[PDB]
Amino acid sequence: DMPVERILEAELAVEPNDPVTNICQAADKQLFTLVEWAKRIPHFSELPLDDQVILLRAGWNELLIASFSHRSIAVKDGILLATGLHVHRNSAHSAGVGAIFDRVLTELVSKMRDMQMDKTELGCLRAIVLFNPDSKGLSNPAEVEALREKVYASLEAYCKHKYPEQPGRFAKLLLRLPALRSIGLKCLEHLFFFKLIGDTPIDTFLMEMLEAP
Amino acid sequence: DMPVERILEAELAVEPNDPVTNICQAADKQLFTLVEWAKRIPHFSELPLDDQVILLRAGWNELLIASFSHRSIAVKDGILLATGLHVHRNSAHSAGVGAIFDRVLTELVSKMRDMQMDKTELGCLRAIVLFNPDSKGLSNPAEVEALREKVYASLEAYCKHKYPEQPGRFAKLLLRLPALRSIGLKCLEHLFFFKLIGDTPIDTFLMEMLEAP
Amino acid sequence: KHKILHRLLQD
Amino acid sequence: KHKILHRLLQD
Ligand SMILES: C[C@H](CCC[C@@H](C)CC(=O)O)CC[C@H]1[C@@H](C)CC=CC1(C)C
Ligand SMILES: C[C@H](CCC[C@@H](C)CC(=O)O)CC[C@H]1[C@@H](C)CC=CC1(C)C
Repeated sequence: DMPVERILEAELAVEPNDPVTNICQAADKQLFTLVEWAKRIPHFSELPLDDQVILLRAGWNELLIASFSHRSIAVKDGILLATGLHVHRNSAHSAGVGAIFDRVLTELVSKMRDMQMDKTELGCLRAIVLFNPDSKGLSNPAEVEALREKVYASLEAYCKHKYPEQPGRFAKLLLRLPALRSIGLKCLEHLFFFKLIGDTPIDTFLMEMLEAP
Repeated sequence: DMPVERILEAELAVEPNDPVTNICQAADKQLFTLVEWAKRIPHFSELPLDDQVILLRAGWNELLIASFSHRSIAVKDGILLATGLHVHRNSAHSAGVGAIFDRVLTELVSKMRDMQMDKTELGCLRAIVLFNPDSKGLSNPAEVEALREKVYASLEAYCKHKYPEQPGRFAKLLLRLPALRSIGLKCLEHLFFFKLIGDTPIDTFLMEMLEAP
Repeated sequence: KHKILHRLLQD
Repeated sequence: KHKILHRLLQD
């Protein structure tokens, strides 16, 4: 009913001077791809359209950060954008965003790397993020909670079967979500500042995500 | 090595006009009690003193929010402070902090209530929060990560044994942590504003927690 | 309100 | 730096 194979298929289907400008341009492009990803997650497109909107508006930044982070696992001290460009921490630091960039590396990329988080696992974590029953305005929170439950049930089964010798693996994956939440919130604060101050071109879809609410 | 019984004992050992003023006064008082709690968590006092400081400075707000939230489980649409005072959502709304108060109720208290989160579970979640290996400046992150691992291992065992008919319970508990992280961050923003604007007396220990870094 | 997202999600 | 916390944690 929530087959990890479909979740993996979703990940696979979507696979590809100022670093802030380059990252923001890439985020705008990846927001289109994000919508196509979400549609491939079982039961998401059967939700009411307004709830699909709520979930993507609530989760886009965590979903995109998870994706580039896992893509960056083999990169030394940097990230790999979907555009193929590598951004090193030195460049982020020299642009005034070293602190948040270092959190990304230390709390997400290195940890994904250290445990060899696989694409099924990444896919499931993202699906958990997508199905966030705390998102405000949801027509039926319980339905989304139920979908989240089916995803983590499937993830645990996957982990226990694929990595039986690591009984804490499942918990380890779920315990990267508070870091992801914190990092996503900080990235949003930054984006709102770039918008306010005018220091960075912000493309239309990214801009829409920054619109009220 | 990380007995849930010791964790429960820690919880039990510590059990007790402007709602913002009343909440801040209570938070200041509970920060003293927090230190005494942390000392009762196995292996915490054996950490280097500087790391104990880092962990408590990084986690105090999430730890205090978890505590009042679980204390408030039987309260209708409000919270119960350690001072014994009940604060209703109507009062929070009329003080300009209704939004964050409602997140607390909807994302934490009601959810703790709905699943009947017990004190051992609360205690373990708080111990996970306390042992946050992502805290910056830690002399030995790996050691703290190891302690976090022992706590969640013990929690899962506890859950599987106490509630065998709820195989998703463990995941359900861990998946309240991203909400707790988000709510704690927002509460800090509020506190920094109250400090900036001068609208609320802030006592010495709370004030110290708001000091740099 | 959120016109790009709605359009992409429709179909 | 963080004088109250250090004092409470000591012993
Ligand atoms: C919130 C976005 C989403 C990024 C997704 C792309 C990397 C898309 C892709 O190429 O996979 C990143 C924001 C950060 C941060 C991480 C780098 C430094 C400052 C920001 C600019 C604030
Ligand atoms: C961060 C603190 C910690 C509270 C602990 C006490 C409730 C202690 C106790 O009595 O258990 C709460 C902060 C919030 C919020 C929740 C209520 C409305 C605005 C704030 C004032 C910003």
